[PDB]
Amino acid sequence: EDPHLRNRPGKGHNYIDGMTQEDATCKPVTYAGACSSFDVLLEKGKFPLFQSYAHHRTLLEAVHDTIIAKADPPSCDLQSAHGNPCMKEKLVMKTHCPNDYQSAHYLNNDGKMASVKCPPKYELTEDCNFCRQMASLKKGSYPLQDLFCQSSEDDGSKLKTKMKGVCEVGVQALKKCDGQLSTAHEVVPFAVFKNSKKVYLDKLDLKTEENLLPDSFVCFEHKGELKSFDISQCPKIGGHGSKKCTGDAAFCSAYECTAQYANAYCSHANGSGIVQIQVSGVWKKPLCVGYERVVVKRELS
Amino acid sequence: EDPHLRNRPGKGHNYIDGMTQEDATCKPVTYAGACSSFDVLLEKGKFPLFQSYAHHRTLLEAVHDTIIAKADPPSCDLQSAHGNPCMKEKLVMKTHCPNDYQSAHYLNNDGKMASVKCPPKYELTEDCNFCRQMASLKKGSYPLQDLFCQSSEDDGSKLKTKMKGVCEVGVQALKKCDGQLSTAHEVVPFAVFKNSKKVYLDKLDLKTEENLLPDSFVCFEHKGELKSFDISQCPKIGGHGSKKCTGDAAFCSAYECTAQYANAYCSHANGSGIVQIQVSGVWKKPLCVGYERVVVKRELS
Amino acid sequence: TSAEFSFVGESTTMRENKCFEQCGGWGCGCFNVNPSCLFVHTYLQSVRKEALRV
Amino acid sequence: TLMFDNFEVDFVGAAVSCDAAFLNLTGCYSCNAGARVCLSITSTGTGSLSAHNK
Repeated sequence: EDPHLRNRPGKGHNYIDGMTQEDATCKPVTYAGACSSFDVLLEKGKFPLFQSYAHHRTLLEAVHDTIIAKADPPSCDLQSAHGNPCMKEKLVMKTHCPNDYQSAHYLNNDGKMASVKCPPKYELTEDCNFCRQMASLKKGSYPLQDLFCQSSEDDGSKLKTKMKGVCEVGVQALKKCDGQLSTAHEVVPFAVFKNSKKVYLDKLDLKTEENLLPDSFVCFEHKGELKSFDISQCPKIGGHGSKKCTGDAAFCSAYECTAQYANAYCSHANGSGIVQIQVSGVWKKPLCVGYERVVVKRELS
Repeated sequence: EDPHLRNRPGKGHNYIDGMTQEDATCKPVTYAGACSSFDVLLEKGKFPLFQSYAHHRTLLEAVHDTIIAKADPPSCDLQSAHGNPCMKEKLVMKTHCPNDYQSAHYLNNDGKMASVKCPPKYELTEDCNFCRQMASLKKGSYPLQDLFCQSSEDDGSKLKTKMKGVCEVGVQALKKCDGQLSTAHEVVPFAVFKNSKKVYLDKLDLKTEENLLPDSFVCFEHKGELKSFDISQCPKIGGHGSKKCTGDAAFCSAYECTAQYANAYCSHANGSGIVQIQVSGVWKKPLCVGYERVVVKRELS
Repeated sequence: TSAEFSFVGESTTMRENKCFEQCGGWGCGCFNVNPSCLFVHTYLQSVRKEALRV
Repeated sequence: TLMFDNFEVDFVGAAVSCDAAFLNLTGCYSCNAGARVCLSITSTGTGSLSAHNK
């Protein structure tokens, strides 16, 4: 759904090494293609946060943009033999997988990129813990978390998870707890700064701020329904491009408005720009903020 | 009462440089006149002001009656993006463009008459800014604004748009607005006098003065589809000569009715005469008050 | 429930939705000069670990 | 109560010389209406006359 939100900021790479069977429809992101690792991100009633923040980076896109590094191993195999470090966090993460997909990507405790990999041709179960024997087969990765990536260089390695009356959430170990504690799956937000662990959150306070970046706008033409147009070919203030392009004040503040000498009419893109997080009152710039349902152990009596 | 709104008093010509296909079925405009530039004027749910002022002239009829001058060039092109004197005023507007149309005429700022033209067989777009590729194409144009025409020769060129509280409304830029403001896409009433500019107004105070004028009495050819006939050839009061003509009650009370000697039956116009307006607190006789959806910039700081 | 914070209303807790009106323009982080709005999803949470029965 | 709803005014002229005269002095003293004065101003340009006592 929503064909107007198919333009991805930056490079727009929704693939990874190993499962490059749909790279022709995801590099670049076309309109007639069937990107399996992006169609479920626009479905209504599942990930509302990604719908509110459409024009933003993801996990694999952040990896291909030199933002989030790869783990070791970056794609752990599902054929485990009483080991595999990428299973202790997957088993405690209660997710829903509608089969079809064979791989799934999520965020690890260190803050890199830890994903699973299934040998062809297997399909995930209702959770995604193992690929059983094999409609058709979606050669992609099912997003298990509703996080979004962004370009920022804000330092924040001296901050950890600080909650109130919480024992051990997820796979981390905050404070000591030896009395009565519960064991259930709850939705707890998280945020990772520049070179830091998977720091959880308690009271998320976002702040949408628009910018004049070229990826924060669209390019819709009229000459030739409406057809998309490449926004990177617009004129730059101070130089000269291939083609032209006009618009309003927001689009004209970054590109040269030629009015009658243009070939399209770009507008503003809804749901773009960098966001800020409120950490102890001081507004900070995170890198990946999302939601996940893992094991939460609260303090009781 | 008396559905005689199809007859066009006076000349009644709907022709323009470019639409040479409807030339044979455009001058004059009778009851059996076929043309897309006039059929859409009498349609329901589109042009309410023209339905309220049915016994009045249009734009092309005012041009052929030596009332509204023509621009240079009067018909522009929207194919090549090399630049033309028409996009500067078209980009600030926002009018709907129906399907299967190539031309779109409107009222310019200089008080003349400017229009565009699509090269065959390329039609227009949904907004009317550019032109795209191609049911059956029409042989006329489409009025972008909701204006009318009348017989008036009142002078009023030394005027200026006196609208306080707003910044750059319409096309006339009174003063800049770089601080706090709020723009939208509303409608603003305006009136163009003889050899003047598009002077916008705040409120509309129209008043139709009914009087025994030849332009307020329709007439058709009488015989044993009806055809229009010149009403100015009828005699005056207390006379029975020249071209005979009869009518009902208003035409018989104003002029004469020769019954069998008459060759054309006349009638009364359902609301017609001299239309006034309250501009600058002074009663003036305009040419054609219309509406348009342009950029309206208000003042807040 | 707002479409942005629809996942918060899934829990069976006390919550409400109160809209607000704010200014626009580039003075507070907006692309359009029209006055913007505000979407607030306020939900209640317990404080004291003990309750009273009156 | 006088209210100005964003009105634009200009003054092209300036301040030039001019002769004044006396007409009539009516009214009252030590009251709300005061005393009305009549002055005959004869100038050649558009401006304003300023007068004061001692």
